[PDB]
Amino acid sequence: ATADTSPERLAAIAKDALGALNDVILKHGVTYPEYRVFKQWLIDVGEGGEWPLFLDVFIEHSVEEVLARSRKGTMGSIEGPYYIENSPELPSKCTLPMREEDEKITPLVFSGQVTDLDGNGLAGAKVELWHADNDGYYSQFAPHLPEWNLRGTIIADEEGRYEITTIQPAPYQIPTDGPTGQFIEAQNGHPWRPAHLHLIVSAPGKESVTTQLYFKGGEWIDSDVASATKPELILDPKTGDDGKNYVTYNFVLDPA
Amino acid sequence: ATADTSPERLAAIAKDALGALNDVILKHGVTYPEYRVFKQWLIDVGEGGEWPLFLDVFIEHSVEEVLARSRKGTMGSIEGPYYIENSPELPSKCTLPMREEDEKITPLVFSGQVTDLDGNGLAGAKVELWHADNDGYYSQFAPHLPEWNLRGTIIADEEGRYEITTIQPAPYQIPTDGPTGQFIEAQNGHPWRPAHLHLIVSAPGKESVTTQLYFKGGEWIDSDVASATKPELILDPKTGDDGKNYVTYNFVLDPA
Ligand SMILES: Oc1cc(Cl)cc(Cl)c1O
Ligand SMILES: Oc1cc(Cl)cc(Cl)c1O
Ligand SMILES: [Fe+3]
Ligand SMILES: [Fe+3]
Repeated sequence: ATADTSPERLAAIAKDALGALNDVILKHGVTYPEYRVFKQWLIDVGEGGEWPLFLDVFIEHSVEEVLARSRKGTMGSIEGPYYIENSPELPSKCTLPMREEDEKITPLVFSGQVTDLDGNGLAGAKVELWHADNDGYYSQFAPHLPEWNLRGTIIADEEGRYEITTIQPAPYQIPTDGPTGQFIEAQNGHPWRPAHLHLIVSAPGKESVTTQLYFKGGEWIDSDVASATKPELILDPKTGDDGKNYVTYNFVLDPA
Repeated sequence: ATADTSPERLAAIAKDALGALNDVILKHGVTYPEYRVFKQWLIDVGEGGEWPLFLDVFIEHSVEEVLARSRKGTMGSIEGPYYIENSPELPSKCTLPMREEDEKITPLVFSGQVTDLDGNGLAGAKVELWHADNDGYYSQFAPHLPEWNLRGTIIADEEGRYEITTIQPAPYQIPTDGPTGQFIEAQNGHPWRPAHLHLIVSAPGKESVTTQLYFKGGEWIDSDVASATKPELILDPKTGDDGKNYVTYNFVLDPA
């Protein structure tokens, strides 16, 4: 990873950030024992490979909020830590890869259209979808799972539309024993994210959008540990006589 | 390391700290490329074992500043990362362990008295002294050095006094290639600490003081990268006809 940042912009960000943290120590009268625990915890975060987790939970929302200002299309949200590039391509009307066991969960049929800002549809738009299974696991972050379970890149047809059948994910819990979980537990917090689909939607000549979609009335919807939920991102699926849940949701992309 | 912190105090510190960092992202419009570099850097800090270095340089000063409020004795300063407990004991009038090569550097003769707050001297006071050599290396953090080079615990006599001969340390440079050095270099900073003695002074029934002492007119005295220098901590050694530098400095300890 690289960025264009000048020495002066970095100096300014650094002075503010560090000044901020020093101000917090002075405000709260942080003690030497607390400092020692803070130091060992930072070390444990790295040793337990949780920098992506901790930052995406506690920081990324502010980075998306910055990005949000320059966008007029559908609301974005954080990528989070579990995105994998180049998920296998599926047809405009498809079902995500899933195990037999996934197949016993009430189906979720997700329809809509990728369009531009004036409302014109888009040929060759791709919807990358990833989410957790009913157990709350992601493929490639759970050895039992086929590597593309509930992962795909859907090719939207000439008109910019898709019909993706999947399952509704379960809410996600940050493992309690890790440093991030330990951090949460020490302040009497909830290590939970509401159930969510992750999507990256792209089209030729267009600025891709990373977003998440949530489920009306679902638990933790009002207390996401990642501060990543937005009202505009909440789905209200309706159930069909096949007992399947149906939702339609359209994506609106900005120009590149 | 453990601390007594309640879930509510931790919650409050966390909300402030995180809120602070999020506020900085929003202020400066931190970008996704910058976030990715920030994430890989945090990972590199841990992989390069620099959490003690980075925190002691950029944070510890605020923790000592908090501690300073409750103390009426000599000014403290940060411990920094290179303290080692149980350095071998030496007599009230002693010379620190050093190599032949150290012995060609103009001697520093450091005298004074450990006393209480009303000015009474103290039997069985210990002055733990550690510092870098003329090359800027610490023993136990440099494989070529004898493990207690320029390290000792001096036993102050019945009256609370010592006469420690050593050398003046060189200024210390944070290695430029590490993540901390890289951080400094990216903002056009100086990776330098002024030359300094580290001392932990203790006495029976007394609250120990961690401090540092610096050298008047020495370089980086006005721009310590650790923000750890104080006016009260600056020595003005006088040179003797043996061409040795002499300084006297007294420690005043609080009750435990
Ligand atoms: O699946 C996730 C897991 C974590 Cl820890 C954080 C976010 Cl934002 C996720 O989307
Ligand atoms: O010897 C030192 C080295 C670093 Cl990096 C920081 C401090 Cl505060 C020191 O005293
Ligand atoms: Fe997720
Ligand atoms: Fe030092």
